[PDB]
Amino acid sequence: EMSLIMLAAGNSTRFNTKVKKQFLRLGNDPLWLYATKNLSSFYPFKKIVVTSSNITYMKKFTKNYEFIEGGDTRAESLKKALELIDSEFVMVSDVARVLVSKNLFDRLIENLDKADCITPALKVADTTLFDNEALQREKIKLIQTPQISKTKLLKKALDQNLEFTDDSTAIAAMGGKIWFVEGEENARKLTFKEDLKKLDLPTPSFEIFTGNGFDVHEFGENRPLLLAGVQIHPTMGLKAHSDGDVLAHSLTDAILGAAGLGDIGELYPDTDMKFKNANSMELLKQAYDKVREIGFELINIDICVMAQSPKLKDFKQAMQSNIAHTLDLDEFRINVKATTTEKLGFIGRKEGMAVLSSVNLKYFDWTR
Amino acid sequence: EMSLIMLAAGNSTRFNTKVKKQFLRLGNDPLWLYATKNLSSFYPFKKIVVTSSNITYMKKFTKNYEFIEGGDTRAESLKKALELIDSEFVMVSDVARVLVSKNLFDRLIENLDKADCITPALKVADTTLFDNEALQREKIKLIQTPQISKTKLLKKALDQNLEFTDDSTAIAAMGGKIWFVEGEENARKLTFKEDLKKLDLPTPSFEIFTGNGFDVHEFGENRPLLLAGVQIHPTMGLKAHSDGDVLAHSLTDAILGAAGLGDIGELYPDTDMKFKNANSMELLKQAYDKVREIGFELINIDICVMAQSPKLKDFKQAMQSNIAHTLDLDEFRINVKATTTEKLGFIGRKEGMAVLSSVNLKYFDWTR
Amino acid sequence: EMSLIMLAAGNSTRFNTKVKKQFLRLGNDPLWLYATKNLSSFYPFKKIVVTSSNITYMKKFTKNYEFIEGGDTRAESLKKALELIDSEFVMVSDVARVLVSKNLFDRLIENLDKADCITPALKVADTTLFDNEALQREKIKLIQTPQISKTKLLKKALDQNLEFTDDSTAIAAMGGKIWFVEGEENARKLTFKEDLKKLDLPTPSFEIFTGNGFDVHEFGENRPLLLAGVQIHPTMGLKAHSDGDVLAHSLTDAILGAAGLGDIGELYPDTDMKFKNANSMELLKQAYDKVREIGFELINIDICVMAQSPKLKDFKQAMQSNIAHTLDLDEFRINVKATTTEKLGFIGRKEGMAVLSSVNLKYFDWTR
Amino acid sequence: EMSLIMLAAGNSTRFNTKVKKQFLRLGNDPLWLYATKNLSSFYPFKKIVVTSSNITYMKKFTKNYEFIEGGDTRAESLKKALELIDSEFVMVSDVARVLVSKNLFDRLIENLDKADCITPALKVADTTLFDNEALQREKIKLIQTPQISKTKLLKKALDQNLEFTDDSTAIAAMGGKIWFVEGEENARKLTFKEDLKKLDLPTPSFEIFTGNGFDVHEFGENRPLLLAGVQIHPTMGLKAHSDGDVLAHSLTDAILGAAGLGDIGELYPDTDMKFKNANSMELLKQAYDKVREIGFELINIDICVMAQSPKLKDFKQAMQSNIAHTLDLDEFRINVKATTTEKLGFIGRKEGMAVLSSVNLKYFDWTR
Ligand SMILES: Nc1ccn([C@@H]2O[C@H](COP(=O)(O)O)[C@@H](O)[C@H]2O)c(=O)n1
Ligand SMILES: Nc1ccn([C@@H]2O[C@H](COP(=O)(O)O)[C@@H](O)[C@H]2O)c(=O)n1
Ligand SMILES: Nc1ccn([C@@H]2O[C@H](COP(=O)(O)O)[C@@H](O)[C@H]2O)c(=O)n1
Ligand SMILES: Nc1ccn([C@@H]2O[C@H](COP(=O)(O)O)[C@@H](O)[C@H]2O)c(=O)n1
Ligand SMILES: Nc1ccn([C@@H]2O[C@H](COP(=O)(O)O)[C@@H](O)[C@H]2O)c(=O)n1
Ligand SMILES: Nc1ccn([C@@H]2O[C@H](COP(=O)(O)O)[C@@H](O)[C@H]2O)c(=O)n1
Ligand SMILES: Nc1ccn([C@@H]2O[C@H](COP(=O)(O)O)[C@@H](O)[C@H]2O)c(=O)n1
Ligand SMILES: Nc1ccn([C@@H]2O[C@H](COP(=O)(O)O)[C@@H](O)[C@H]2O)c(=O)n1
Ligand SMILES: CC(C)=CCC/C(C)=C/COP(=O)(O)OP(=O)(O)O
Ligand SMILES: [Zn+2]
Ligand SMILES: [Zn+2]
Ligand SMILES: [Zn+2]
Ligand SMILES: [Zn+2]
Repeated sequence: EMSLIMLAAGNSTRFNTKVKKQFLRLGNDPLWLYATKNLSSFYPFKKIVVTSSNITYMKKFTKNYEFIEGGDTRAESLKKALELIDSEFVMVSDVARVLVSKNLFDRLIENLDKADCITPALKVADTTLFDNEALQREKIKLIQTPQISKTKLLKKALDQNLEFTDDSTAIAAMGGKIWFVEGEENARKLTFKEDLKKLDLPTPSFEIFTGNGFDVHEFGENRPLLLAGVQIHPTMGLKAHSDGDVLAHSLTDAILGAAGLGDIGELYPDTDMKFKNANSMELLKQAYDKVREIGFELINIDICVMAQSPKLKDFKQAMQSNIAHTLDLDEFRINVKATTTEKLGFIGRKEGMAVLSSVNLKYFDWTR
Repeated sequence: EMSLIMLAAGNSTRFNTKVKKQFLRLGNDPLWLYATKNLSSFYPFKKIVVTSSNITYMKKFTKNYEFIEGGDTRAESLKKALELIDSEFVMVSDVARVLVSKNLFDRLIENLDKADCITPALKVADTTLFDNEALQREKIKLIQTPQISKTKLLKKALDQNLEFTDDSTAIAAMGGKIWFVEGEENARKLTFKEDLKKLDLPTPSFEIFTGNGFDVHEFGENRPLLLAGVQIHPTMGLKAHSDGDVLAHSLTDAILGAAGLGDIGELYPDTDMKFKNANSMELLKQAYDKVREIGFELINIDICVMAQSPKLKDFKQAMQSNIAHTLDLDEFRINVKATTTEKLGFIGRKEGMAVLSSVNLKYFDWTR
Repeated sequence: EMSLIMLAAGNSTRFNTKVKKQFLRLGNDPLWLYATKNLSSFYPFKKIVVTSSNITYMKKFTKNYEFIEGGDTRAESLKKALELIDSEFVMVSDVARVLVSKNLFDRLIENLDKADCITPALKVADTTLFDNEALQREKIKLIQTPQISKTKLLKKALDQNLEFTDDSTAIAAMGGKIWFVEGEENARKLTFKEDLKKLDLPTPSFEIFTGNGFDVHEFGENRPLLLAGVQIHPTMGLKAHSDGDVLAHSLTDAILGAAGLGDIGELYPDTDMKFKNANSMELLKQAYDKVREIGFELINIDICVMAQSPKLKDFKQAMQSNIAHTLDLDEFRINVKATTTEKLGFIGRKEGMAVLSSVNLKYFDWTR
Repeated sequence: EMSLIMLAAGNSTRFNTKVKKQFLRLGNDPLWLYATKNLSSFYPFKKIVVTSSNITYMKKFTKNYEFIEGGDTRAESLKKALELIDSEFVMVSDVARVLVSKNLFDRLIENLDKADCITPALKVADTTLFDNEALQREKIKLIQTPQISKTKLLKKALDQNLEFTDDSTAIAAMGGKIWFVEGEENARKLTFKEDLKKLDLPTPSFEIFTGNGFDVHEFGENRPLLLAGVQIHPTMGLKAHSDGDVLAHSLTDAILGAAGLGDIGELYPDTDMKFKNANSMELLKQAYDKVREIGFELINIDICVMAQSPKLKDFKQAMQSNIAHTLDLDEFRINVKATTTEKLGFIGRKEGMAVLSSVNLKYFDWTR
């Protein structure tokens, strides 16, 4: 009997960009789940645990695994996770190590009894420099994952010290015995931008996601009217909680809703007002930065500004242009339309204005 | 002179799932039309007739063929269809037999005069058991399609008896003579889930379909407020015709509209009220079940609830969660936003509430 | 030192259809930019100039190149463009010549000094007929592109005469010396429909574009009510500026907005009224004709007609059918829903009606 | 009723190298037969005639076609060939035009009655120069093949004049009417080295051919002993008919025998002695030049020199080296062994010496 831990928590700008690597799309599945799915196919684990910096989101993708909140470091994470494990044995692995082959798994498990922790390793044939200083290459081992370990010893191995980079050194530094099985190129750890092209990773699925956004604001506030952060009119201002950009909030909602990241108020509520100031376009940027973190990319934006006045004709290239700049996309993907309601309803009576945004999101093309 | 009948009517849960197999997408075309297109390329038929359990829908896909309503059985269907045929000869084929090669067609037609009905057949080299009891394998024939038959004889062959599974046995059981041309693996009949991977079928096109949905309901009804079938508030009910779920009807429309299946009222009208009760979420399920039958699958849902009150914040994970369950999709594909209209208009005055749904549908990935 | 001119202006129905060929999608990039990108990768040009019949649109795709308005002919265009060039040398090329290989470029530039203009050429081994009359095939040269020319001489070569088809004959007809480097099949000029399948062109990207459309019209005009150009009711007309088709204008906006071509008023404004008459469905056709010109194609239309009356039930197949005909798409891609607002708001009070359109556009599949 | 002529005669160093292009291997078949096979699949021709500069060789490849000896020119060839044709119609084609598609054939034959000769043609979109001088490109036609012609008129069309490059101009120059069907890129004429990579030609089959060679010469001739044209010994000469190189003749036979080109005496007989002089290595070169002409290339040579004396040890790198140079191959492909017969038999008694050559030939890799 043996359980599995997938360590998928933390986050750092090594690989990273604006997009977390556990959230890269390989097929329909995000990396973290792709990896967990792959390992989980190999063996009936008594329990599967996944460490996370994003439990609530992660959870919306499956019901199969127990999720435990990550720690400050890999070991910290792993300790926390082990406390949920009662099987005699445990197999721990990095999600970043996506394409671990069944072959290698069989090699690990066929040596289950020889020592206290079992590990893939590879030799090094190149001149190795530790700090611009030569090292005897034959004595080097590159250590991979998964690693199978006796639960009881691993829990104890991490009672005090939490600086260990892998299970093997942890078990080792407590007197335990280590068994080195030959590793493989498929077990590489996705750490740098450059690594992506070095792995036979499935390119992301072609699904496109839609989002809508609707927002209303009351007229009659003596300040400038800002839409997509372009100044439309010096006094015909909107009675808002921020700088009053109905366009920008409408669009924000649409971008969020497409990513299943709620709506604008779940992020930037009217109750707390460090948002009193609020440059809405910046709030929009930040909204998109969240969508980008979970592996999404805007295809296009279509906006429809419902307002009886003022005539937004002259300002429409300026609005499209500013969105493009803020959200960092080519100008052609942005389109701002406008319409009166022919004097009908609150919009037509001039009580306020509304904006209707429409968006499509694709999964980030990580093939550069 | 020779006409063509494509038998594409009926329906049964042999292959089936929630999706009719004539509606599977192979390229841009649904199976039934893909198959009819393929056969129709091979020969200038005087008339092409397609039997259907879905004329009105089927018709929206071409203007080339005459459609006749199907019968209770294959023969029943075929009789009905022959009554539209005046050419001396007729070629009948199952749509389910998609990839019939030009080669085999040439073999059929090059033997047009030798007998009364001409048919593909294959021998069997395996031990064959009729009812767990061995049968002399050499005496067996697996009969395929198309089959060319002399119209006059086929019409007569089906005057009384309608139990016949293919044209050959029908012509045969009336004294007529049958000619067996060698069949092929491409002429296989798509009957079971498992068959799909046994055929070199073109994978479905990557087109995504959009849908919008808008619905309004009046406030002031002393009962609970249900949205996506989650109870929001015990008394602030909506004045509806059913349980009053504006969300669920708005979403229903969007799912229907994306599939070109009309709107909610074309299915579930306010006139007839066996819908007086009406659990709207179940009506939604049923709506989706129609969309699924014609080869579609939801990518994502984005909903925007326009309501001045109550504050739906606390209930948004519960709404998303319930939709996911009802429509049987992963939770991450559902997003429910909400907005007041800042006291403006009927929504803002609290007269009623509106919901705006946005959806994308992809063609069903039948590669499992 | 050497600058680059990409000639991408003009337009004619040689290749053409309803779609301009510089706007065909090869990867994410339109042809003109794909081609300019390819050449621009080969050498650090001091200045890159692109000639255009569409500057404003073209500009929304990059910030890298200087765009100058095209002339009536290729030479006219080229003269205009040279006036922006101060480098000693210039390389001119047709955008239509998309896949020009690095190899051939190296051949051009490695012969930079031998003469006044350097050009790819190919021999002809077939019987050649000039006007059904045989010509000595060995004496023929098919002239390609790019061509490198000494700026000063090319400017002068086009001072008077502007009938020249390529740089070489222009330089030649002024006494200058021409150097013929062997051309290639990749440097072919995309001129006819048939040429597409003769080039290894990257198929278009799979991105889908969304568009929304909203339009309102006031009731109480004694004439017929036209929606999608189907007559709904003989007297319950809308107070419009044209024939009053709210559906058709709503849809027009959506189709435009998806293509980033603004909104309906940017095309067909209420100020000028040669649109007084206005058959809106024809205006819609024309709108789509613009979207088609820039490489887009409708996947589907979903429309939601907000109107308290009249009951549009009986007319919904007729509306879908008429749109299909006007926009020239299969009937199944069109869906018209309708909803009252349960007597609430201006719509529900019967003051006017609104329509909400939703659309998805894909890039034109030029593989036929 | 219609017959086919494949013109495969003549030869020139346009494409050519050391290898005739009708003899290039595409699959197992040489080009000429590959092409004839392709056209012959398309239609039951009453008679198939192939013109040849190599009847006797050509004949060893099939029994299906009538072969007639070629003329000095293409027309000369074609006249000669027509005299074997009695069908009303004839289709003539260049073998060099290998991959003519069924599609295009159907286009030719579906216009069989409209005029006197029917021909594929393509337009030209490039600037065309006739003798460095511009020509109105729209008036140009590139003429392809096949061409269908009325036999009677074609025979007459070539009664006097034989300078015509294709059937169309010949029929035309006699008043007959010409019909131009659109041609294709697959109908290109393989004329230049460079053309090969422009056609989707099947790469040659992987068959290897073996050859053996045995030759004996009597000792006791007061001159130098030459083997592979290296001087072995100043006086121990062989009593030959030429310079006496037993090695070189043995190897010649082996190279010929592998190519089914007979033996050395069929080329260079002892009766005629302009071979009295005879530098055998040059005769060997020439032998290989024949093998090269019919599409073959040496993989390796293994030679075994049976001689009781002299000891050839010191001269074996020099022999291998000289063969390599003569036959123009890398040195590693040549190996010369030697053996006495331990004083037994004529060899061992020193009456003469024998040489046994072994060779493998592959088909020329025309992919450069
Ligand atoms: N605090 C941390 C740090 C890393 N990890 C995971 O451990 C694996 C290996 O860690 P590093 O990539 O940081 O070396 C990664 O897949 C990462 O997601 C974790 O679960 N908790
Ligand atoms: N009925 C409503 C209206 C608004 N809200 C929330 O309040 C936020 C701010 O709403 P307004 O912009 O309409 O003031 C929204 O983003 C939404 O999260 C809600 O939860 N229920
Ligand atoms: N009542 C029926 C039953 C079957 N059929 C068609 O006949 C073909 C063969 O029938 P079975 O698959 O039911 O044997 C199928 O393509 C099916 O669509 C029909 O047109 N009408
Ligand atoms: N103007 C209208 C309004 C509604 N309807 C139909 O009536 C149905 C119910 O509409 P309400 O939900 O607006 O009462 C809709 O689904 C639509 O089919 C219509 O056909 N014409
Ligand atoms: N007036 C014109 C005509 C053609 N051109 C460009 O010159 C190139 C070659 O011209 P033609 O295709 O018209 O021969 C094309 O890529 C076309 O876009 C231009 O830039 N201005
Ligand atoms: N506030 C507004 C309202 C309308 N417009 C423009 O006026 C045009 C006609 O608007 P109506 O249909 O609302 O009269 C729209 O297409 C839009 O270009 C605008 O520029 N600013
Ligand atoms: N004397 C000749 C010259 C050419 N030909 C054939 O005619 C075809 C076209 O001729 P050219 O390639 O010489 O133009 C070639 O396939 C060539 O083999 C012939 O059969 N007799
Ligand atoms: N004429 C000869 C005969 C033999 N030899 C060499 O002497 C070796 C032994 O030859 P026997 O086996 O014929 O005695 C051969 O392998 C060959 O290298 C030679 O170099 N010249
Ligand atoms: C698709 C969408 C969101 C359409 C909005 C159009 C609409 C129903 C306006 C209501 O009018 P109103 O509330 O301003 O009328 P009044 O305030 O006079 O009652
Ligand atoms: Zn707001
Ligand atoms: Zn409702
Ligand atoms: Zn309008
Ligand atoms: Zn000899």
